[PDB]
This record gives sequence, C-alpha cells and structure tokens, in this order.
Amino acid sequence: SEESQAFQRQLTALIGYDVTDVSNVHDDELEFTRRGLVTPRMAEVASRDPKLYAMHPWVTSKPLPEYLWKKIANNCIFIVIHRSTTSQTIKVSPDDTPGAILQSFFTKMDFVLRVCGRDEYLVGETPIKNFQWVRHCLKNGEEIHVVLDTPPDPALDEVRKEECDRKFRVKIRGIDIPVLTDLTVFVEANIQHGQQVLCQRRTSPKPFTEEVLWNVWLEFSIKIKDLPKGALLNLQIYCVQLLYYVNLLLIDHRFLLRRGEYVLHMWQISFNADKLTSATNPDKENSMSISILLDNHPIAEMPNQLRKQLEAIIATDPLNPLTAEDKELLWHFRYESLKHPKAYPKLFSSVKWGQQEIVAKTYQLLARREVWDQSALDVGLTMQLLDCNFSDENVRAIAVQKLESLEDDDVLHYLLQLVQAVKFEPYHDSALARFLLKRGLRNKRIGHFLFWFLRSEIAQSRHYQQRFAVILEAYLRGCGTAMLHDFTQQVQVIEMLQKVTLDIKSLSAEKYDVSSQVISQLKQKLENLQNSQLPESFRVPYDPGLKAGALAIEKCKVMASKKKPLWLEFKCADPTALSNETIGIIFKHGDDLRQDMLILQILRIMESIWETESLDLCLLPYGCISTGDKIGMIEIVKDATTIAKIQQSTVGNTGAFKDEVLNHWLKEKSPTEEKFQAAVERFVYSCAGYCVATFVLGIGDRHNDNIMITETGNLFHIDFGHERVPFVLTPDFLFVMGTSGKKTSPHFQKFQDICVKAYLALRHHTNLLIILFSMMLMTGMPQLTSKEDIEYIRDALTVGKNEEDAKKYFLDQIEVCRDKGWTVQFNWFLHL
Ligand SMILES: C[C@@H](NC(=O)c1c(N)nn2cccnc12)c1cc2cccc(C#Cc3cnn(C)c3)c2c(=O)n1-c1ccccc1
Repeated sequence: SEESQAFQRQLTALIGYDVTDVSNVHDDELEFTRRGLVTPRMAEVASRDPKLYAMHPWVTSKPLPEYLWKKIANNCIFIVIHRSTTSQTIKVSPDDTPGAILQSFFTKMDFVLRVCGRDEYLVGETPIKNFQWVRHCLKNGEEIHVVLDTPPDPALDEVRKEECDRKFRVKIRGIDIPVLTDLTVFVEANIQHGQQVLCQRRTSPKPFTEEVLWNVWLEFSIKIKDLPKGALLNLQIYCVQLLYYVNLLLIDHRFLLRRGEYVLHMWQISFNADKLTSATNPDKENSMSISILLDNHPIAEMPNQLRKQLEAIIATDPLNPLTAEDKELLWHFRYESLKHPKAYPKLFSSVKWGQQEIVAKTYQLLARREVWDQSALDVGLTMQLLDCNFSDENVRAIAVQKLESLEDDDVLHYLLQLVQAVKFEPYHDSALARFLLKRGLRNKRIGHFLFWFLRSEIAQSRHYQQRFAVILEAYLRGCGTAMLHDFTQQVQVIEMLQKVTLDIKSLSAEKYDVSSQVISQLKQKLENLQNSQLPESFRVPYDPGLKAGALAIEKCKVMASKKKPLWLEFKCADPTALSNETIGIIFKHGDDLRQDMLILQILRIMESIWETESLDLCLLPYGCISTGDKIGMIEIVKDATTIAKIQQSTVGNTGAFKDEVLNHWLKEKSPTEEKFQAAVERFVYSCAGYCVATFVLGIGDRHNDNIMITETGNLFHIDFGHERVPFVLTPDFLFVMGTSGKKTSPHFQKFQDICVKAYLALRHHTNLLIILFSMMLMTGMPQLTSKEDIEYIRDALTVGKNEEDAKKYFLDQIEVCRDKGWTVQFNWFLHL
C-alpha cells in the first residue's frame, strides 16, 4: 500500500537512517531481523493495558528510605487537589492508593489525578508512597499538587496494522584501497569467539600498494564441525601497527555455514566495542577493502583444599584473570560451580568454545539451571554475562532471563547500558534486543528513553547504526500514534535548534567573546524560528514529563567559549503548571555527549545503591541526550553558578584564589539564616557524594570551572568531556566545612563520615560497578587498553581489602586533597 510507503518515509525521518537500505550489506540479516521482531512487538502490543499504558504511572516497589521517612513523622501526607483552579488539601496515609484518595475525596466533598504542569499520573493500585513523583516531592520538601483530569483517551495510543571434519579454510585474495613511506603490510585472520581468538593465521609481509594480492588459502587448525555459532572471522591489516579491521560471521542467523565470495569494506583505526561489529564500512569509496572466498555446513566427592581453591576463584572480582589451572578447575568441577551463581561468568569463560563436544557439554550443563533460576536477581552478574566476553546465545539468554524479572524502575536505571550492551551481541536479533523492545513497548517512559538512546547511536556511529535502526524501527512500529507524533515534533525541534547552534558557532572566531552582531543574529534567528517553523510545544527529551512551549527569546544567550553553546529557555505549555519558571536547555556542539550520558547514568545507579543503604548524597545528574556527532542537549539547573565564577567575582581573574568566598556567596544567596544552614548541610552531603563518585570513576581531578553549585548549596560536577589529586576538595570548600587547614569542625567530621559510608556502600556493589565501568569504557570512550584503563576501578574500589583499610585509604585521599590545596587549580592557569 502507498500509505505504508509514506509511513516508511515517516519512520525513516524519525530514525535518521533508512532500514530498507540494502546498499551496505552482504546478507539478509537486517531484513530477517526486521521480520523476526514483528512477533514480539505484536505480542507486547496485544498484552499491554491501554489505560495504564497511556497513563504510564512511574512507580516503584522499593521501600521508602529512612531519610524520607524522617520527613513523614506524622504518618500523614498532604495532597493539594485542583478540581478546576480551586485547590483543597487532603490528608493521606502513605499507604493510600489513588482510588482510595478518590473514594475519600468525594466523601470529603471515574476521574483521574494528574501532576500539575506535567504529563504524569498517579494511577493504578500502588501505595502512593511508591509513586516516584511523591518521593521526589518528599526529597525536595515540596507539596504534592494535582489536577483532577479525565483519563487520557486510551484510543490515542492506536497502533497501525502490521503488514564436517575438514579444517576451516579461507582464501585471502587481496586488499584494495582506491587512493592512499610504503614499508610493509600483511593480513591476519582470527577465528574469534567473545574476543577469545580460537585460532589465527597470517599472510606474508608485502609492500603496501593501493592493491595487494595474495590469492592464498589460509588453513586454520579448527575443523568446520568445531566452529561455534556466533564465531567471527576477524580480518585485520597490519603494517607492527594495526591499520584496518573488519568482521564476518562464520555462522549466519540461519545456523548455516557461511560460504561464497566476499568483498568487505573495512574500518580504519584512528579493546573497543567498535572492533566487534559485523557491519562493514558504508563508505565504499574511500575505505579499504579485502576479498575472500569460503568453500567448505549443517550446524561425586570433592576434597577440601580443592573446594577452597575453587571458592577463592569464584569470589575474586570480575577483572581478576583466570589462570589456565583456574579454568581447568572450574571446568572439571563444573557441576559444583553450577551451584554458585557468581561462578557463572568465570565458568563460561573457561569453556573451550573451539570444541563441539565441550560446547555440547556446556549446553547440557545449562540444562541444570535450577540454582540459577531460583537465585535472586543479581544485576552485576547479568551485566557480566552480557559484556564482550560472552558470544554464546544461551549464556547471554540466561542473563536476559534474569533481567526479565526487573521492574520498570530498575529497567530505567539500567536502560542506557543495556542498549549499549546490544553492541556485544553477535547477531542483530538477540534476546537482549527483543527484551529492550518488549520493555519499551510496555512502558512509555522506557520507550521514550529507548528512542533517544537508540537514536544517539544511530546518527553517530556507522558501526552499529544499522542494527540500532532495525531495533528503533521495530519499536516505533508499536509505540503508538501519540508517541510517534511526540517523537516527530521532538526531532524537528532539536534539528532546528542544532541548525541554530552550528550557524551561531560559525559566526565567531577563536577569540572567545561573542560580538554584539552575534547577539543580534541569535535573537533574529530565534524570533524567526518561533513565529512559524517552530512547533507549538514539545516534550523535553531528558524529562519526558515536561512540555516546553514558547521561547523566552530575551533569556537566550551564547557563551564566550571556544565552543559556542546555546542557552535556551522555554515556557511550559501546560497551563496548569504550578510555577512560571522556564525550562532551561543547553545545545552544545564540540563535545561527545555520549560519555556524559554514561557517566550520568552510572551516577544515578550509585544513588540507587546508596538509597539501598538509607543514604542520600544529593547528587544532581542533570538530563543529557546526545543527538549526534559531538552535538547534544543538556538540562539547565536553576539557580546554579560555577565555583570559578564565585572566585572571579571577588578575587579577580589572574589565577588568584580566596577561601571565604564560597560561604559569603551561600549566605548572600540564602534568604534566611536557617536556609543557609540547610544549604551548608546540602553542600557537605553533595560534596562527599561527588568526591566519592568522582574518585571511583577516576574523574575527580577537575578544574573548578567544571564544578557548579546551586544557590541552595547543592554541588555538582558538569561537562564530563574527558601533580594530580584524587578529587576536588579545595580550601574554599573547607572554609564552608568550617576548617582552616588543620581544624576539624563538626561539619568536616560529618563530611568524612559520609565519605567513608558512601565509599563502603559502593564497595558493597564492587562487581556491578566494575562491570558497568568496563562496559562504559568499551562502548563510549575513544580508545582504551583492557589491562591499564579498566583496572583503575579495582584499585579505586580497593578490591580485596577489608573495610578498615578502605576507610583509611579514602581518608588518606582526603588528606592528600587537604595537603595539596590550590596547586592543580593554579597549574591549570599556569600551563596556558
Ligand atoms: C556554567 C555553564 N553551565 C551551566 O551553568 C549549567 C546549568 N545552569 N545547568 N547545567 C547542567 C550541566 C552542565 N552545565 C549546566 C554555562 C553554560 C552556558 C551555555 C550556553 C550559554 C551560556 C551563556 C551566557 C552569557 C551571555 N551573556 N552573558 C553575560 C553570559 C552559558 C553560561 O553562561 N554558563 C555559565 C558560566 C559561568 C557561570 C555561570 C554560567
């Protein structure tokens, strides 16, 4: 049908890539995946409740933390209901449900309760203590305001109708680069499984000309019958240095042995998740290529010391290497290992995947999954089984099975790095992709962030754009017409605003200070865009509950920075919004904001870890979406400046520094002395939290220009673009603490206490943090050495040490900060 053709046009515009484009492929795996994803999409579409789906209540099953219980000593909670511009307060027990509040509301004086100024609803049979909006109002000491609205028409989510024993041999023909010190170049063929090179052959070294020819059969030691599914033929081009790489799945999505002629366009090197992609470089014009031929196809006692050695192995951290003896022990006593869910990553990383019968034994082992299936959900282990070291279908399938039991709250907590983990899938259609599709189609918020996460990569990396676009298209074909409309207008808005950001950046030279003519130009462009081209309103991508409307063109500016970010402020389209404050958005080009996304998501995961132990470090992981190559959006935190400007105002701008300035700023920006006390408390907590987080992630040695503070004392690092010091604990922070280099005021003692507590809390989830850090590096960083870079978070988390030594370690970090002072801060200016 032609309507379906226009609809595919629409989907392509939304995705930023055409999934029907068969130009850059050597098989039909992407199409097979588009076709296979139809079943789960339609299943979840038929299974989801229209009412709850449309109202998407953001709830949780976690208990209410201790610090938020300290805010409801009355066992009562006030809710301010607005029938129609007439507000009345109702007392509610934390256990009262939305329906209960209705049956009592009409007994104090069908419908639905919505959050004022937001597309959020308090619906469904959940104790209203478990509504995220209520927990937020409690955390920030705010009243819970609600509009009595009608249930959003469930019909608005309408969904359109869907419509043998032979050694493996590979002939290397040659390499061709259309245009390119010749030196020497050779080709290396690696049969790999999960980054584990099962075998390896090479060619002879030849001078590198724009065309090099071998026509040589490379025979590998592996028999064809031994090739495991998901095995990659990894072709690399060296010259000591690795110049090019590319990959081909030896077994396809049909269990068929790959066979025939292949001319693969390769990726150039500027370890790394990009080195695993099966996609070929779509730039057939400039990129190197290689020609290959495949002609080969149907798919009871245990001593004490040994059990102790085995448990020692099992107990070590995820980054602890496994000796050959360790692997042989794990494998010989594999049925004992199966009783310990934590031994699973190490047990399966001890499988000889290059042997067919060993893999069959491993599968028979996976059949004994009683202990694994009846074990509590350990996210660290699931992540470990989903990373780069596991290419087997069933191994990863068990991790996805464990993920299945997660609630939408935790799925949002881990969605970014699950999407990223999709990069470790050998095949486009995988249990992980299907699970992300399911959980996005089941919940509108998860689907919103899934759209934006998939699109951040689709429009930025050719390595995985095709796969992510297949998945995003599968999702869009089931999210519903309302969400398609929202996504369309969101994309249009962000594209206009990125146009403006780049066009303004062009108008300025290296000299930072922007001209007056450029202020005129920005005002002109914004007013021109506001009249007609800019839609009436749009959902804030990083906060899907907010609808932004008209531009406050008088408040829009551009920073006098090397990069020219745009500071835009919108009005809230929701007339029932309880305030008049503007929605702040920073549109920035020049930084890779995928790294910012990842660091922020790890920060949120750490906050949840701390909540599990009744701690609240008041971190502020502002919204942040990467929309394209070194371009994205950032949430504008209200009433926040930078420590740098707080120094510049009073101490001058010649690298000078004074210590009392922070406290004077907090007291002059504090209306009441009591609110200043509250601001100092918030400062201590947030500073401890950010010190701990920034040391754990190895990003603590920042410049005070990249550290901000709110007028209400809340501190927070920003711009994670990319003599040292473990973290930023400068003397101006200490003078707010109440210490003069040597003293130890009650607030500094509280700060040290909170630091040690949070640090040990993180050490409790050591494994999960290690795996998340490893995945973040592998999927979001430029280039990382597996040995050096990753193994920072082991020492940072002081692996293997008892809690006493870890406390002493973090306290000595604090003492290093105390000892150095402004050394690094001043050195930043010095090295101009
Ligand atoms: C500090 C910096 N970023 C934030 O403030 C911020 C926030 N509010 N949330 N958030 C969340 C994550 C990361 N960053 C943030 C910031 C960005 C910026 C982005 C675009 C345009 C402009 C501007 C301007 C301007 C024009 N004429 N004149 C006099 C000033 C700016 C700007 O001025 N500053 C800034 C610098 C020092 C002191 C105070 C403000």
